[PDB]
Amino acid sequence: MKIQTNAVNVLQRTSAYLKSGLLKETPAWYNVVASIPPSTKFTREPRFKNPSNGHIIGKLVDVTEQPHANNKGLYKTRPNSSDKRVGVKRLYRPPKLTYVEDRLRSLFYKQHPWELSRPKILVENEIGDENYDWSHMLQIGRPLDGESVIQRTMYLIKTKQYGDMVEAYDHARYEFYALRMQEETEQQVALEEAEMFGSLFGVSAIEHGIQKEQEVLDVWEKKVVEETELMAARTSN
Amino acid sequence: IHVVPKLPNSKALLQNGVPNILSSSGFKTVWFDYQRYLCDKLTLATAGQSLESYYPFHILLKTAGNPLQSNIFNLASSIHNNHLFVENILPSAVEHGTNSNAVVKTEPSRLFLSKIKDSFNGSDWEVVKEEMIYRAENEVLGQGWLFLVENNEKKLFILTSNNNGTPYYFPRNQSFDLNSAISIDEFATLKQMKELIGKSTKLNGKVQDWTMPIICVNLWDHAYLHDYGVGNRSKYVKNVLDNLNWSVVNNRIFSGI
Amino acid sequence: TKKIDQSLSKKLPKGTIYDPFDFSMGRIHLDRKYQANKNSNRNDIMKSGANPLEFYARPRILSRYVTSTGRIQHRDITGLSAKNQRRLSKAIRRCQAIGLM
Amino acid sequence: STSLWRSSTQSYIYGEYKGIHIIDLNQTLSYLKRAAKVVEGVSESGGIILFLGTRQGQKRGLEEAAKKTHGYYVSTRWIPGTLTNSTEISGIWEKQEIDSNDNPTERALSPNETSKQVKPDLLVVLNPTENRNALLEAIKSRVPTIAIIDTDSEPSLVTYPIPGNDDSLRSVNFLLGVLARAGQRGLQNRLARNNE
Amino acid sequence: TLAELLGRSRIAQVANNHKPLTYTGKKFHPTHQIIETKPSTLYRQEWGLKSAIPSKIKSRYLVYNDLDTLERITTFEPRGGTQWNRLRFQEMGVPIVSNIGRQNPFFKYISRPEDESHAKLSLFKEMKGDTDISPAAMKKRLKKITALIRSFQDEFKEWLVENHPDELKLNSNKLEDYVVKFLNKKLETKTNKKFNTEIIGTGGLSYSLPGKLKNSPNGVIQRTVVPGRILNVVKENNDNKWLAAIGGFVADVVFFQSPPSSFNSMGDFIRMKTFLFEILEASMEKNGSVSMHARLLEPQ
Amino acid sequence: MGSLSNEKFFDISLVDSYLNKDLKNISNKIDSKLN
Amino acid sequence: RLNRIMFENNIPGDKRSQRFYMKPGKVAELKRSQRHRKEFMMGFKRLIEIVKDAKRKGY
Amino acid sequence: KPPVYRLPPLPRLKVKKPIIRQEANKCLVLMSNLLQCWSSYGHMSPKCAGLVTELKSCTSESALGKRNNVQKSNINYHAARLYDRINGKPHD
RNA sequence: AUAAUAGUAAAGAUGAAAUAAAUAAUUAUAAGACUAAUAUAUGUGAAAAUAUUAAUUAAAUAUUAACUGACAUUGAGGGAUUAAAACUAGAGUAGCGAAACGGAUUCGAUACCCGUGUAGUUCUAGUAGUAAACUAUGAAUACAAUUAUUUAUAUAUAUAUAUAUAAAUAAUAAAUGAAAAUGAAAGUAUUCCACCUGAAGAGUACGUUAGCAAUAAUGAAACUCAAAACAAUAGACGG
Ligand SMILES: [K+]
Ligand SMILES: [K+]
Ligand SMILES: [K+]
Ligand SMILES: [K+]
Ligand SMILES: [K+]
Ligand SMILES: [K+]
Ligand SMILES: [Mg+2]
Ligand SMILES: [Mg+2]
Ligand SMILES: [Mg+2]
Ligand SMILES: [Mg+2]
Ligand SMILES: [Mg+2]
Ligand SMILES: [Mg+2]
Ligand SMILES: [Mg+2]
Ligand SMILES: [Mg+2]
Ligand SMILES: [Mg+2]
Ligand SMILES: [Mg+2]
Ligand SMILES: [Mg+2]
Ligand SMILES: [Mg+2]
Ligand SMILES: [Mg+2]
Ligand SMILES: [Mg+2]
Ligand SMILES: [Mg+2]
Ligand SMILES: [Mg+2]
Ligand SMILES: [Mg+2]
Repeated sequence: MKIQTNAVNVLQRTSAYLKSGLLKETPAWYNVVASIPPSTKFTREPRFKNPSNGHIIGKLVDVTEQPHANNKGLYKTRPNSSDKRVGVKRLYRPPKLTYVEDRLRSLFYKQHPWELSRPKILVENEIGDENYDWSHMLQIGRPLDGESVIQRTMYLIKTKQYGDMVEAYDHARYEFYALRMQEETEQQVALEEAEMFGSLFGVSAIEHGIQKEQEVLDVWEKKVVEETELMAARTSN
Repeated sequence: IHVVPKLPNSKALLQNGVPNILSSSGFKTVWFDYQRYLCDKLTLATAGQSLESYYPFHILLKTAGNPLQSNIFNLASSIHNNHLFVENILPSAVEHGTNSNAVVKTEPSRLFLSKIKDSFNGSDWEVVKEEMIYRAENEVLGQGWLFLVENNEKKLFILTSNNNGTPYYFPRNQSFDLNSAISIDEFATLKQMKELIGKSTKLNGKVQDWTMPIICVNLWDHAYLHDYGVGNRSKYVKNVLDNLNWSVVNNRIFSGI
Repeated sequence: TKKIDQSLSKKLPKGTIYDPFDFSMGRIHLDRKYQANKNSNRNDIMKSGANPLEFYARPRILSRYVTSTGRIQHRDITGLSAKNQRRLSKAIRRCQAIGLM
Repeated sequence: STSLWRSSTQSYIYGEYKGIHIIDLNQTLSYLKRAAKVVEGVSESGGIILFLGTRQGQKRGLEEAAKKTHGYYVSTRWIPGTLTNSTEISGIWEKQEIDSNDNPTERALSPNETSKQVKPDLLVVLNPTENRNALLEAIKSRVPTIAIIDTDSEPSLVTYPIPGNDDSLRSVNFLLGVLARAGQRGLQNRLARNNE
Repeated sequence: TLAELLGRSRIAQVANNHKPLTYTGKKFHPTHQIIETKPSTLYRQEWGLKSAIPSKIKSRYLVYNDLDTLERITTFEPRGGTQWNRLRFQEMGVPIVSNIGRQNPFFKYISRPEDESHAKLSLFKEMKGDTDISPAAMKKRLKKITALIRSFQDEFKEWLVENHPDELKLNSNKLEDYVVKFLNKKLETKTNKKFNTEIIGTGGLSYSLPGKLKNSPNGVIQRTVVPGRILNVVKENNDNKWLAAIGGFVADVVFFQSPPSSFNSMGDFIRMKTFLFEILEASMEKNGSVSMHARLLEPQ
Repeated sequence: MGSLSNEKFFDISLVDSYLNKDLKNISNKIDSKLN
Repeated sequence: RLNRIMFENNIPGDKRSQRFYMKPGKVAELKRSQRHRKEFMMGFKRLIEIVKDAKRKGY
Repeated sequence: KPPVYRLPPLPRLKVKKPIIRQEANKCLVLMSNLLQCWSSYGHMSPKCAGLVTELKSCTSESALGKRNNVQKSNINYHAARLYDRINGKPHD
């Protein structure tokens, strides 16, 4: 769509109405808009760096910067075809944001498929309040989940305790297993201890599933019977 | 995040404890330490889940019927119960920190003493206190809670819980210790309760209970050991029931105005 | 009657997880709708990377991409890439001319 | 989605992530502050502020925003012609005279004064992509407008754009609330200068 | 900066997934991350995604692939039912055990080269574990590797004549052994598939350690009884065991001696009735499935 | 292995070492070491 | 079953199309139009499936 | 890889004759069975007694029973409502 | 088409009809032409064209390395190639099929439909250089906002996707336009060539050139008129 002109110039078109006398009274917005000018450039802006990984955009490596031979054993003495194509479009295309943590996150849930079954809440509370010390995995305010492992792994690589990402990741994974085992026992024991003191529960999870399966299996029984009788009539033909 | 509530006159509580019941060290254990311990564990259990936005009392009701959330229920029940106990044993609910008030003479109200006579066959408050001390010593072998509760029929009665047993929801009162032996009468009560829970049509298998606590006494080791010692929990319960804050206990009885 | 048509009952494999919905008729219909020969790739030589033109003297393999009368199947049915469809058709036509297909 | 990109918003984009464009919040904050000052100015000047949003769930935010700024809102449907054909649509409805404290003067209005077009001094649009009619009428009527501009929305159609997600009720209600409180402060400053 | 915050945002925490939301094959484990919204946010169609979820959705759990699409909709399915399968497994209190008696994957054990005696079995698994690899990208594992291995020729042309010269002058049966070890020794420093994507142990289904007994008011529980359903009225063809549906898992049920007479009577409607089962053991296979073995406890 | 390979179907390494006095200057080297 | 083979090998259609001669240009036009209609129907069905999916989710 | 086919801009998205599932009449299936029962066991055979009794009740008041399954498809209402949103058309 | 075989009395055709030991079936032999699916003319080719198989010869792609050092673009005249029909010779001739002769239809039927079917359609060697030979859009270069879908090359790995750069196609922004629409041109610019200047007369007459010929190229004027044409709009009508 064409860059519109009349929406940002209401003050100037109004000013012509007032100066000529076509409009007798100044509108209430008139003074407010005059003191706060609208932005009216609507230009495309170049970008020279990917904010996620700091990669520089718009830099050409000259042959003088590649004095040594390549992986093929050949020296570079002249620009190649790619070097001779204008790359202005890359300056204007929104950069693809990438993060190393994304690679680890995919790995964690590939190794632990059932961690996906633990519901995650995407609704944020207040990102600015998060005061986390990733020297330890547990944190007050956030659940223990795959993200706890990833942030712990990054802290280890950031503090240079471990050099390889794999080693830091493995170290964090074991800390995660220990915390997961202590919680699986606290829940089992809590249920056992309550039943031993006379706690009663209406429906268990296993019972809930049986009831839901019965509701479905009852409708399925009717339809099967109905469709096993239309077939008999239709086939009789 | 669940945080420990601020208590009125906290500077006095951290210096002279609760007069006639707990010392400064004893009160730091029961409230400043244990309440922090509970709230932190509750935050770790509930952070990242829908339960984080609910107050502990609402959490226990929501989780009362879920067997595998008992850990969350225990923490929520303990937190709510502990602040019910710390609230009625507190010198003054109003913050006389700048008023330096040292005259808080609270006595049972007329509505409370009228319901006591009606529900206890004319027994006096002093006699009922003796029954409460006896019930705690013979029904709670270990940790637990002592409550004076009111039901939907306007009758005050005494309920004791083992460990973290809620007074609000009878299926989770935990009033019978099944580790030891039970009489046929106790088994009948448990069997009758199970039948009531099975009559509910809700998919969550939950029943309606309108019981509400009036007095709460913490029978956990975090409240008495340091000041009374093993075996002296009956001297602790006697002091608590004799130095209750009746401005809070009277307000817990529904009047209807 | 103690019998149901196989088309009206779902047999849950062993080791798999299920939901209550898996016992409904919707699951039966949903499985029919989304029933595609996706396992062919692993059993489809021509979707593996081999050159179909190397099979011009192996009528048995080529006979898997023609109808009962010998009509070459359209790419919409074979699911091959343009190049493999082009090469496969040449292989079949060459095989027919040699006297093998 | 990057597939729905309107390249005229290129300057507002921070990058693309997970198949969607990320709006630059540094610019959103500067635009939001500028837009907020405009709402406050118009409110402090006694102008009519109309809040337009027709996506499901927006009514609650729209009604409270109008209430705390002494403004107006439309949550159901923008009648095409409300501003350009105001006499055939809005002439029948009742007007009133008010003092500097926004209290009804109670003076009966002559039929001449009750038929005159009452044009908004500022139009706020939560979902401009579905309110092209309202935006074009505001342009024709020289009414300054504020709107949330998503990556697929045309920035030049509004005087003061606010780059931001227009699909989430949380994002919309967060931005609407800020503008509504800005108006409230302007209203309170106008009522305060009258007292003293 | 905004980029740093975005990387740590809750949406970034969800790993990219384009697996079909409507899958009709065999399901062995969860494929999508369950998203949950609170009741208050559900009332306002807020899920923390890009756009509001339609008000028709009353469930508080969903799974999605794309935040937005060219169709101007979110790709999601309003279901969160794999969590109930995990919680029902927890209620059955059957720890997952290794049928091969392997070390527990969740403990940092001090392992030794007992299984490393198959260096030629797994060093070549990198090039031979190419079941589903492209015909030319897999062929790029032949020239790319050959150059890398061919760059160590000088190192192995000196080490072998300095550590085992006799073999070079007698037989190559031992030389081949020194070659397999050489590359591995020079590859352990390298990073070839340094990250292993294989499922680790249970995959998160259960973190329960075997050994603990279940105390109950009626004494210690010795046999776990769980309601279930028989799916087929005729044993699995070619197998001596029927199939049961217990707690969201399909198990192999072994009968004491005979099959109850309700089978023949019910016929193909046998799944309409609930039986009591005993869960003997639970194992984990490499595909990520759970091998649950049960026993049809019949009233006696 | 290259020149010092046991494969019946060897590569040009073996023929290169022969004409470069390597397979001979190593055979003597190994034999001298054995001495 | 035999009739199904005839229709899956287009035997009846081919026989009818061989009764009269058609100019090569006309043959090409008919082949182009038929392909377009086949492809158009596939695009139509793809859009209907999206509609049904969108309706199911409340859009 | 499965070839997606994208339509050009269209004046409408409509199914010419929306298919509907028309449940079979209960009285007609009863008549089709009784007629078959007479074909095998013979006309008036005692084996078809129940069929005759059921047929009489089904048709007693209306020869086609209480037909109350009439249905119309809503695909065209939704197709026209959602087409502009989901067609993937470029911006103006 | 012919022959054999048993087996018969109709067959064939059409809107319905009628004209000219069979038809059908199973074998055997001969001939000419054509090339089902795949298939999208996708692709390829300067265009015309090009889709049963193999071979021989020729040409054709991308990237990288090195090399030449403006050697380029366009192109009057000129040259080459150029569907179908046609023509000149020598073969071939199944099927199809101008014409011709018949049968029908019809008020009539020098037609549409049917029969018999000559040239032609086929091959070899030539002539000729015309088509709605069309994308009704000459070629080249620089440049401008998006999406989708394929294809190719390259890169990466936690190995099958992901990330890049081109090409093609589809839908578009801007721009352009009488509008329909065009969309990387029918946009922004540059360079070269061809061509046009109201309708009708007329691509005609005459002359010339070329051809075996049919013809092809080149190509007017007089008289007459105030017309003539395109896109789009609302109607009316439609066997
Ligand atoms: K072509
Ligand atoms: K020069
Ligand atoms: K030249
Ligand atoms: K020329
Ligand atoms: K002929
Ligand atoms: K030209
Ligand atoms: Mg939006
Ligand atoms: Mg014959
Ligand atoms: Mg063909
Ligand atoms: Mg083409
Ligand atoms: Mg030229
Ligand atoms: Mg042709
Ligand atoms: Mg001739
Ligand atoms: Mg005639
Ligand atoms: Mg005649
Ligand atoms: Mg004829
Ligand atoms: Mg020629
Ligand atoms: Mg001519
Ligand atoms: Mg011409
Ligand atoms: Mg042509
Ligand atoms: Mg050229
Ligand atoms: Mg001429
Ligand atoms: Mg026209």
